[PDB]
Amino acid sequence: NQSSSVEVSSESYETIFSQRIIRDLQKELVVGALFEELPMSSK
Amino acid sequence: NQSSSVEVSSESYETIFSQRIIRDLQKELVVGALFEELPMSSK
Repeated sequence: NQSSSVEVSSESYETIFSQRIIRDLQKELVVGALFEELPMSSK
Repeated sequence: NQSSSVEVSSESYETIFSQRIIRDLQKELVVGALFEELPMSSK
C-alpha cells in the first residue's frame, strides 16, 4: 500500500495469482460427423 | 504409391473391385394400371 509506516517489498506480495483457466464461447461442430462412413482398405 | 523403396505394378493391384451394383431413383408408374381390363376372345 506504500502508505503506512511499514510497507511491503513489491506488488508481487499484494497480488494473488490464480491457477484456473477460462475460455470464451467457441464455434460448434455441425458437419464433421453427420454422414455415414465407408471403411476402406486399399487406395 | 511409388514412395517407398518397393512398389507395385499398377493400380489394379491397389484397388478393390466390388460386385455390388446400385441404381439411382426411378420415375413412378401410375396410369398404366388403374383402368379396368376387358378380356377379348376374337378380333
